[PDB]
Amino acid sequence: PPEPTIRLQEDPDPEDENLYEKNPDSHGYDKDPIVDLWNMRVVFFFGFSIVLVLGSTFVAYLPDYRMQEWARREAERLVKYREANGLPLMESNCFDPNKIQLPEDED
Amino acid sequence: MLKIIIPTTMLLPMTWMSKHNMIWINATVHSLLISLISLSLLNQLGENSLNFSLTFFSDSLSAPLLVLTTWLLPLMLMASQSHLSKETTTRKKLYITMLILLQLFLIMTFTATELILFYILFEATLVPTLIIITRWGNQTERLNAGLYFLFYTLAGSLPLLVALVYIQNTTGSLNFLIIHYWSHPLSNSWSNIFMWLACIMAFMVKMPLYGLHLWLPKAHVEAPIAGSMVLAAVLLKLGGYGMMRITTILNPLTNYMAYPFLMLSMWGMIMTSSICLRQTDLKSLIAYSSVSHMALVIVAIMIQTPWSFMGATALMIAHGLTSSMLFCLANTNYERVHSRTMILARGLQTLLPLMATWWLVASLTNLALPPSINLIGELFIITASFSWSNITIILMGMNMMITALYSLYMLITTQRGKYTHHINNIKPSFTRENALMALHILPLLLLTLNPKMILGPLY
Amino acid sequence: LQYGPLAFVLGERTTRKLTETSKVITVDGNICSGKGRLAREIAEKLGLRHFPEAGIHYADSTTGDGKPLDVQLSGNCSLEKFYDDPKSNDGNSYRLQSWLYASRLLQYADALEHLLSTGQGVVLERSIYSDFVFLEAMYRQGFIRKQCVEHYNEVKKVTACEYLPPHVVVYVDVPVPEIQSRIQKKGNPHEMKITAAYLQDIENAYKKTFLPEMSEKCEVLQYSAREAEDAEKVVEDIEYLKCDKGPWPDQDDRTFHRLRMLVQNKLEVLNYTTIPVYLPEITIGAHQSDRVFQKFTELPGRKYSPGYNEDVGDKWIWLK
Amino acid sequence: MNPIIYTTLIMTVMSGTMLVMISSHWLLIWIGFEMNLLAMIPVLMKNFNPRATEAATKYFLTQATASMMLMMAIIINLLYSGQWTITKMFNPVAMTMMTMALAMKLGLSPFHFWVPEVTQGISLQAGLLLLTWQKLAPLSVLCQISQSINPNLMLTMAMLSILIGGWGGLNQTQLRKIMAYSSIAHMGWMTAVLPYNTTMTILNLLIYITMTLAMFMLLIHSSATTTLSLSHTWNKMPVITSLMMVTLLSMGGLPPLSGFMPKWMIIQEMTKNESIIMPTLMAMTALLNLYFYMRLAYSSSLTMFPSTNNMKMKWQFEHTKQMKLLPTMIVLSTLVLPMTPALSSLN
Amino acid sequence: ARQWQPDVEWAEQFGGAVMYPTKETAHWKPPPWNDVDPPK
Amino acid sequence: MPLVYMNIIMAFAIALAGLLMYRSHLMSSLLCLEGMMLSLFIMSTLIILNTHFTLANMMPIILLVFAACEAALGLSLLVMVSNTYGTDYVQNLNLLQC
Amino acid sequence: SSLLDLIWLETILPKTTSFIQMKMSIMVSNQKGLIKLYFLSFLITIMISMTLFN
Amino acid sequence: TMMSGRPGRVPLQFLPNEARSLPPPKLTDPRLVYMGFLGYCSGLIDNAIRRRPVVSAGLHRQLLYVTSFVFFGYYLLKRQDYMYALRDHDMFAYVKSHPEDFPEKDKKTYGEILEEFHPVR
Ligand SMILES: CCCCCCCCCCCCCCCCCC(=O)OC[C@H](COP(=O)([O-])OCC(O)COP(=O)([O-])OC[C@@H](COC(=O)CCCCCCCCCCCCCCCCC)OC(=O)CCCCCCCCCCCCCCCCC)OC(=O)CCCCCCCCCCCCCCCCC
Ligand SMILES: CCCCCCCCCCCCCCCCC[C@@H](O)O[C@H](CO[C@H](O)CCCCCCCCCCCCCCC)COP(=O)(O)OCC[N+](C)(C)C
Ligand SMILES: CCCCCCCCCCCCCCCCC[C@@H](O)O[C@H](CO[C@H](O)CCCCCCCCCCCCCCC)COP(=O)(O)OCC[N+](C)(C)C
Ligand SMILES: CCCCCCCCCCCCCCCCC[C@@H](O)O[C@H](CO[C@H](O)CCCCCCCCCCCCCCC)COP(=O)(O)OCC[N+](C)(C)C
Ligand SMILES: Nc1ncnc2c1ncn2[C@@H]1O[C@H](COP(=O)(O)OP(=O)(O)O)[C@@H](O)[C@H]1O
Repeated sequence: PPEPTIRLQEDPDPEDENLYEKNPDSHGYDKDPIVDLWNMRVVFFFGFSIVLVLGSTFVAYLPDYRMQEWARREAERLVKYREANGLPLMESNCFDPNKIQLPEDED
Repeated sequence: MLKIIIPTTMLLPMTWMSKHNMIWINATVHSLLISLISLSLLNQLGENSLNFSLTFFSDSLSAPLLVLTTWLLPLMLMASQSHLSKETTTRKKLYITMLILLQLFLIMTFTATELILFYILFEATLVPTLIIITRWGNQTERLNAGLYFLFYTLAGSLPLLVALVYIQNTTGSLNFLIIHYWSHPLSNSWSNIFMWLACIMAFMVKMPLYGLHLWLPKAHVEAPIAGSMVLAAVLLKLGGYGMMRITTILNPLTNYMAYPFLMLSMWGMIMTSSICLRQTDLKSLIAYSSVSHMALVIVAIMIQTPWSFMGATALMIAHGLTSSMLFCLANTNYERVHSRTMILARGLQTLLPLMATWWLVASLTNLALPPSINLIGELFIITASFSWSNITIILMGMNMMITALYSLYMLITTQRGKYTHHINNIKPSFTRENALMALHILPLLLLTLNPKMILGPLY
Repeated sequence: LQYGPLAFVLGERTTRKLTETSKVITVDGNICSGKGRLAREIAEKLGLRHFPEAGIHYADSTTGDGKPLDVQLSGNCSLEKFYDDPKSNDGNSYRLQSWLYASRLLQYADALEHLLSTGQGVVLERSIYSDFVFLEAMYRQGFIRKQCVEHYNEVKKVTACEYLPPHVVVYVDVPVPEIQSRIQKKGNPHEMKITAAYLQDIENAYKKTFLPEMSEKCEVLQYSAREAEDAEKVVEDIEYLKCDKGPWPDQDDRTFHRLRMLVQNKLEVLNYTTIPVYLPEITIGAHQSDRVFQKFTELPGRKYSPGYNEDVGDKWIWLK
Repeated sequence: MNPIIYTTLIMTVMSGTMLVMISSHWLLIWIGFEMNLLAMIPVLMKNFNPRATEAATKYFLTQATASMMLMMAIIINLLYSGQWTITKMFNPVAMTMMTMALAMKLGLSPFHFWVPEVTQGISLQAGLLLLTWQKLAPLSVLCQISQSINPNLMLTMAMLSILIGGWGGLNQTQLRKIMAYSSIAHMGWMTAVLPYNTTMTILNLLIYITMTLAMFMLLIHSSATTTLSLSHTWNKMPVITSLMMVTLLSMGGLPPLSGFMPKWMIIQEMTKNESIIMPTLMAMTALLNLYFYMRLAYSSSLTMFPSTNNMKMKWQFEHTKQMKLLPTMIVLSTLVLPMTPALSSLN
Repeated sequence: ARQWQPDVEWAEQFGGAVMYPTKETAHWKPPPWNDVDPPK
Repeated sequence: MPLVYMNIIMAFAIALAGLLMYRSHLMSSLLCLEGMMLSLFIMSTLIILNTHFTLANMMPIILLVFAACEAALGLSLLVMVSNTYGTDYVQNLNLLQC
Repeated sequence: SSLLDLIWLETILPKTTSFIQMKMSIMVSNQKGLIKLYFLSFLITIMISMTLFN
Repeated sequence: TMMSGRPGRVPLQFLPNEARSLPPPKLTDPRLVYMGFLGYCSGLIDNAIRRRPVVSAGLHRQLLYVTSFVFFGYYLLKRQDYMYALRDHDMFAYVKSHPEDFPEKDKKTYGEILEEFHPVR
């Protein structure tokens, strides 16, 4: 058996590098300390300061385009009218029966 | 809608002309800005929709998914920064290009007024994910996973295409608006039964359904962290969005045809929750938990009531965020220990306390603790199911119990107990990882303040 | 107008350039013999072009700048290690032999291209033919395995079946003991460690397998140590004999056009030196391959095509 | 051979095809096929070796048999109607003989056996010419007489061709046999839409020719005829492997690539005729083609295979010959899906 | 620590005359590197 | 349709079948092709002469010419194949396999 | 986990498909390159086409 | 729609004279912009394959690719529009000349049509 027991010429598997060794205060972004610090700063400013706060405030104050207040005011005036006029509040038929032509069965 | 699509396209030239050491910073900044821009589609109407043009329209079902899709890209970049550090500049730029292409395809998929355009983009998303899994995955099984993830999908998607073109030959249009307004009942016929199956199975395989869920643990365990994040957060929700869109033309045949899928989902959620109890792999456990949650979403869509649809929307958003966070936590452990086995690295609360707090919050939100939006969706679906049949409460309660059990089991196994003695390479958690967890979790607890934003068009 | 079918169609024919002086010659001999001096004298006297023997960095001399590259980026082998530890565990011996054969093939293609393009003859040391003799010795001394020689034979067949052999084969016959005396008088510490068995195997596989095989398709001039000193008689012998037994008299314009398209395109010359047959001595892992290729690309004038490298000093890039 | 002779032979092949496509007389169409056959053989036998001679002999035998059957059909049709113009067949027996002859010329199943044999025997340039240019004439003749063809027989042969291509490509490690089986499957896709729309046949032919040209030129550039030989290409020219992978994705019909355009349209067309089952089987069978394309993509660019030491020498040299139309072919075979309605140009 | 890449035993799966070797096709030999056979 | 035409067509079918068995002798394959063209010539000539279609008296000649040219090419190919093996046996062409 | 997810759900859809396609490929591609058999098959399909579609 | 035999069709004419009655595509047509983009991608791939600086190797070559793609795309768009115009013209003429095959259906409102109601329960 003259074989070297080696299937091929391969690089050895390297050991994983620690970012805290060559740079304490490493922030875990990049091995260049300046790029690391500025990547931290941009992530924090555009993620927490801009999107997370201003976007939440923007969503909180979105105008009532779903028409909830409008619907409640319409219902309030409608109830006020129907209570006064003795009408039976909501009706069972959603559409006026006089504008529906039913088919005669005559069976 | 182009005010979102064009900046996403401009992300590519900006990425490729960036400096060798400026790709991550620029990509993250501009992705966050695009998310902020997309956040203004949440202003929806109680009327029809936001019909921008003949090609793209917005809905209160589409808008939360679009916002989540935009928000996911910066987090994916932050998560991918670490394990791609020793990589060449060209290949890092190619990875970022794959991520940007996937975002663009998803954004166009979710608006997509046409069913054929929706199908084309829905299948276009399949390519970048496949490349990401089979190229930047660590294990030898990634290739196999990719094969599964591909063919399963196409096995369901080719019949759909046929059905789609068939429909346009009879209806004359595949526009969602005309399809909805001109819908006519579907007769109880063999031809209509097979048309129903062709329309459903494509979205059913992607949820995934309990019977057809085998590709998912493979794909998630084999994919890199960003691939897992996008698979669990957005790609699983394409099936739910498609089913909600397409079930409008399948009535009243859904009443009869839904029974096998309802039984498969209600039993397979119990099955996968119990599977999570005996799992030696974190990623596999999180994948099976995702299968259970999507089984509940399938039940919601098949029941097809207003409360079902609201709960399905809420649960899809909540699960996307929670599962992405869980995968990120498991990946932070893996990048230290290189094992991905749950029993190996133990007692990490003593060594990494803030990350233990993140683990606790993620487990609590996966457990559906009120008033989280996870429980809002869960409870709405459960109430709709109870109205559908009062006996479903048994299976729902069992699922809740088993879910609490495996969530706290995963927390206790990894964080509590005694540290493993021979593991001495556990470094303090980085600012990048803590910020990643915070950017996952704060949006959930903010969304619980305004739930109507994620309750869909039937709110 | 780079040579191609259009040039052949318009005017370019290589038969008119031949003036009975082309007559490619290849000199041989043992490891430590005066074959190089005799070859240089032949080249000077006949007015031909001399090709110094191909080494580890012969390809480096014809590409980019002529400066040799690093050993890890060019060859990944060394003769000094072969001398020091001929039975090395990393397979340096057969890696060296295969890289040297590829260099010989490249140099033979270059010589054929020069002869077919200019008509001037060339003189060479050890060619792709008689390169195997070292291989044979390495097999008998136990330095390489039988799979190594089988892979060498496959590559040699599929590569050397495409070229015209030299008209004249010149051999300098020097016995082993006087070669060894020359070796010790040389002074090279690594050269000192050659055994007499290795040189004997080289010579024996040399005059017991290479002389008759070239006798049937080439014209061989055997010379001893004393009678190789005088190049005048060698030149006279070369001029007197006429070659009419090999493949050369049967060549014509279209065969020459085929061969001239062959000898250009060094990538298509070197095509079969990397056939996917996996010997541990020569196969390289994916990770090391990626790292070494990336290191090679980062060389000063190697990222782009020769005229498109700004760092070396190429200008007007945006208009080329 | 002499470059002038090679140019003359190529122009004779092209003139035979053009004579087939411009003539209205059956005898002139037969003469064009004969001229094309006659000038095709030396092109296949350009690189002289026993494999190429065997391939040329097989090709000549099959094509001469097809020509004899074509003349037989012409004579029967003349017997039952004194007509020489290419239009109607005028006889059920003459139409069957004609369809068989044209299927043998195209390589449709069950007459597919010669395609892998000849493609493996000949070089890459000869295979490029064989699999691209040699389909124009039989398909043009088929497009002219499509209203005569029995849809049952044509659809049977098309489905057989798709099935055979899919199953036969799964077992291949040689790239030329993979190309041959891909060609067989694409011929099956083309001929399944002739009874309904010849415009879709022509569109499929154009897309297939573009993809095949790009694929063959990439294979010639990275001069590999074997899967393992192609596995070494990344260590010299990774961009070529990336372009090859995207081209293979396009060839598999994956959207949003160009190769999705024909099948989609074809399926679409076949649904207008209340044909549902056959397009479904066609797509499910094309999944096999996609599978072996994915296997090649795994072997080529998505993973990095072991290399050899001598490859370093190849790092120092550049291609002497470059292909002018390769970038255009790659872009056209990859990114023309947005331009689909341009098919109304009746290409 | 290192992404897996194919080794020799993985690459040798794709070096046969055909995929999926069988008893009948076991004796089949891959074609010569140059498409030329010995004239015998 | 007379019986003579059917006899000629059946001769054509027999020649085609003979070309299809391939017992051996690619030489016999060329013979079968030549028998096929002979039947084609005969039947085309009969049809054209019967109907007094004066101009198509051209095409049998043409057909003849072209077919013979083909035969020449085929013969050449045969020789080269034999030049490799020393015989024209059909089973010798087994180097390339599907 | 083992009986259903790792075995039977795997056996039914993906494993059966792989086995069927593998056998079909091995059957179809395995031709010894003998044109005798090819042209015999050609004659059989010619007669079947004549006797089946008219 | 096989228009190959449509009467009064000049055999090898790319654009007939009557096609001049149609509005030409605008130079800023999105399809023309996409054809120019395809030419740009071809230039980039040409630079990449030849191992040249991809973005800034040959500006004349990339300009020529873009220009040729735009030229052919303009003429192709014209022919496409003309063919669709012919299809619509023929369809409308056929409907006009065959009134018995395309009848005017009676106008019915939903208040007088009975559709079956299927409760969701
Ligand atoms: C949805 C539609 C919208 C999006 C459109 C997307 C498509 C558009 C582009 C299409 C293709 C054109 C370019 C491709 C040529 C490739 C060149 C290259 O290699 O990159 C190097 C090159 C720089 O590197 P270098 O130093 O020159 O030389 C390095 C060597 O090239 C080689 O470097 P190396 O040797 O050091 O590294 C080797 C590497 C080299 O290999 C490669 O680079 C692969 C090249 C991509 C393949 C192209 C296929 C054909 C098109 C397919 C499109 C598919 C889309 C459909 C969805 C499916 C997704 C796959 O290969 C590998 O590492 C093997 C492993 C790769 C993993 C698996 C392969 C996946 C590739 C899929 C990529 C798909 C998107 C590519 C985007 C462009 C990438 C540059 O990158 C560039 O700079 C070119 C990017 C474009 C420049 C944009 C300039 C415009 C900016 C200013 C104007 C602003 C615009 C707005 C105006 C108004 C503002 C005021
Ligand atoms: C360390 C301990 C904390 C220290 C600090 C102490 C103080 C704690 C107090 C904060 C928590 C206590 C809860 C009290 C809530 C007060 C704010 C609340 O009332 O506002 C809500 C408003 O909150 C927002 O609606 C919800 C937040 C928006 C969420 C968007 C996420 C950010 C975008 C980032 C992308 C994420 C992608 C997710 C996919 C969907 C509801 O407002 P609403 O009653 O209605 O009407 C607003 C006023 N109107 C009437 C004029 C309209
Ligand atoms: C594997 C992992 C999960 C994958 C997804 C699984 C979900 C797919 C299940 C398909 C849904 C049911 C299919 C058809 C439902 C219709 C009801 C019918 O089947 O039942 C009776 C039908 O009777 C019999 O069932 C006839 C069909 C029997 C043949 C089917 C094979 C039975 C088992 C095969 C299961 C294999 C499924 C997977 C195939 C690959 C009803 O009696 P009848 O009143 O008369 O018919 C009314 C319907 N009409 C009016 C249209 C005619
Ligand atoms: C596959 C991608 C496209 C590649 C196409 C090649 C590109 C280079 C071609 C350069 C221009 C060629 C045009 C030739 C000039 C005049 C042609 C004219 O004389 O002929 C007309 C014919 O014009 C051509 O047929 C139209 C060619 C246009 C082809 C492009 C359509 C491809 C489909 C859309 C995919 C996107 C491709 C766009 C990017 C290139 C009239 O033909 P006619 O005698 O009356 O009928 C015979 C043909 N029939 C029987 C089918 C009806
Ligand atoms: N094919 C080969 N294998 C191993 N070593 C070789 C080979 N070719 C040349 N060499 C080495 O190159 C060196 C110089 O060659 P040599 O002819 O012996 O000296 P000189 O240049 O004086 O003629 C020698 O040490 C020789 O061994």
